[PDB]
Amino acid sequence: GGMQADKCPVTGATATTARGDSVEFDFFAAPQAYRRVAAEHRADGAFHSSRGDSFWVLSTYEGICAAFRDEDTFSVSRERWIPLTIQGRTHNEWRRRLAAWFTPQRARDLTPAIRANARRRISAFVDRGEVSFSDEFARPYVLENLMLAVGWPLADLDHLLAINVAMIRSREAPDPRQAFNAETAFPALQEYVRRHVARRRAEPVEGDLTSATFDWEIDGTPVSDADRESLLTVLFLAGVDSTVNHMANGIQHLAHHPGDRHRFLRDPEVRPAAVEEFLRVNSCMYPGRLATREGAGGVASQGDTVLLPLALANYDPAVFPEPERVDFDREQNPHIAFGTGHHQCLGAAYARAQILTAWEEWHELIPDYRLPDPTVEPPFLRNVYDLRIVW
Ligand code: HEC
Repeated sequence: GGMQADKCPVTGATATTARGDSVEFDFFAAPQAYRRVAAEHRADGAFHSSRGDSFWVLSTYEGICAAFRDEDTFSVSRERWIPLTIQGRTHNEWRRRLAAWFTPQRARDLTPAIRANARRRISAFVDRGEVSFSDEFARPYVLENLMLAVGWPLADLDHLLAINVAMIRSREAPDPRQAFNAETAFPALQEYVRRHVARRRAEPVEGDLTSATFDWEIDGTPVSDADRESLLTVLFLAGVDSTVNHMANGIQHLAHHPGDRHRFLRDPEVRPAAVEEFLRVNSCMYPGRLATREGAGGVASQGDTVLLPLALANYDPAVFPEPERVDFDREQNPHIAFGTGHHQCLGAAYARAQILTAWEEWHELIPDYRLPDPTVEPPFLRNVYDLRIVW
């Protein structure tokens, strides 16, 4: 019968296959769970989940970066979302058209507005001594900033906020008093986007992103309404929650760790580096890719789904020594909280400006604050949560 199946017949070379059984791993898990499962099961840079359709999970910084940077091997095809699912020359064309609206210089141009927004909002609840940080401050703050950058009329903020919240709460028990719910939130967004395209088509506006797309060409022809609506939908879906939840996880840490709060308070020059360290620490996205050939990443088969969890890349101890430590003075922080390769976040400079500015204005008006029940170990904030801060 068989012997030494470990060894290639005839030549006898030892198989270099990744060493592990599949696990029944749920991709909808928290970063701490990704890291625990990875620690127990990763073999040669990956582990495999048999759950559902099944998928590979890469587990090293080097491997995850390499996959992000090799679109031919790790495809973004899924279903058409501009620009997330576009590749190659056409994707670069979309990014070229979009670039001017999201440059570092434009983020700086918008920072006085962002700052006025934060200061206005925080000043309005400083007398209360408490706030639900994300529901009442961070989410409408971030959405207001997004609407300013993309050109959605600010009179529509309450509407778009209600859609956003209905999406976040889509797995909660239904609330029959709500005008938007799990089933209607996305169609409501699509209808809003269609109305917005019609508004700007009837009356184009200088410096308005939607109005500019009417003159855009891609692949040598005018942009279609379908692609225009897709793009606007993606900007809404992409441009709020990750920023909000990075803001909330960072402020929750400072509320619980007086030494780090005092550093942030007394040392303005460290604040940009602190934002980058929190971006590393609180990363939780797991972008997926489709393996286009056998042996992708050395483990995947053609047609396999491969996840690239930032919670693993940004905690790789070969790159980030003592990775669980929040260290504002961390000497080497090449984190990929915004991804890497061609699809690297369009909004990274804007998100950085929003987070830093909000925390700056927060500490000007609320220098000292805490969590209300300090007998609870503060959880990682994601999905539906309520971050109460008191002062
Ligand atoms: C101003 C809008 C905007 C904001 C704000 C924003 N994003 Fe993005 N992000 C995008 C868009 C649009 C893309 C898709 C880019 C592409 O596919 O070429 C993207 C892509 C990404 C990707 C790459 C996904 C992949 O499949 O490769 C990551 C990671 C990411 N964003 C993380 C973040 C994080 C973390 C934050 C907040 C700290 C954030 N983004 C804030 C618009 C935004």
